[PDB]
Amino acid sequence: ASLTEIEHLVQSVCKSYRETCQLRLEDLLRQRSNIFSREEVTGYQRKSMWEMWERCAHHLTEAIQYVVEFAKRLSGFMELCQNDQIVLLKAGAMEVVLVRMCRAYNADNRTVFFEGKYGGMELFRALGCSELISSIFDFSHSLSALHFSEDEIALYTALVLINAHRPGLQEKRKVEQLQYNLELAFHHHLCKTHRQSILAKLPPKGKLRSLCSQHVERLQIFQHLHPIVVQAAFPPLYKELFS
Amino acid sequence: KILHRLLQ
Ligand SMILES: CCS(=O)(=O)c1ccc(CC(=O)Nc2ccc(-c3ccc(CC(C)C)c(C#N)c3)c(C(F)(F)F)c2)cc1
Repeated sequence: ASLTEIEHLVQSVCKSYRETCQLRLEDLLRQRSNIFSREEVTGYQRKSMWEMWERCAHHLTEAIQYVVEFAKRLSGFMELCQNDQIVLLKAGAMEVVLVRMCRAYNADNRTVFFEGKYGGMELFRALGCSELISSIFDFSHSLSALHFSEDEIALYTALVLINAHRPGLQEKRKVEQLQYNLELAFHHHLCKTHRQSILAKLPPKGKLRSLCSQHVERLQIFQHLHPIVVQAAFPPLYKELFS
Repeated sequence: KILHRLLQ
């Protein structure tokens, strides 16, 4: 591995991310004054639990679709066997979305971009998932304090996905090798840009694992309350990944 | 099977 090869991987990963980032950062930043009014917030809170769940599941599914495309364009991913591609996506797609979400989070007023405007965690009160919602908001707040560049998000999210420890992998060594190359690319880029200080401040794997576990648990609780709603009205991909 | 369709 040359330095030119590693730099090539950095730019390839960054490009793959740019092409699949869903919303341009500038578009998210331009909308920060566009905040849901007290009336619109009350509107969301009066919506039924199942309608709010369906809406959130739809938007997560949209976000996940861009992550799948990211993976498909990610150097080395499509060279892995289909079993391992699926394993990595099933375990990592949601984690990637949770990291990407810090882009749409405003730390100054603790709001997140949702359905055209910015709203606080009170917006989601109809879900009955207060602990999950506040955890997601806390995680996004912690990521916002790092002030990720887009390139850093690209490299970091590539590693969130390419994790050789995921149970069910048939070609573990192959995933190990790609992971290591992406670690070099990420760490080289941080060295070159004098940003190695963030390494110690990145959240442990357990934080992301906790969020995904809570999500799955709150889904199970809801699916017991409204089984036909999930069957009839939830996106197919969402159920495949989380049911 | 949705993941499968998306990957190809
Ligand atoms: C992510 C790529 S981006 O271009 O930066 C982008 C691109 C689009 C958007 C808008 C957007 O979809 N926001 C949104 C949607 C759903 C949710 C959300 C709502 C509730 C839940 C708990 C529920 C499932 C029981 C979860 C979970 N888990 C997630 C959120 C936020 F997490 F903030 F609450 C925001 C935001 C950024």
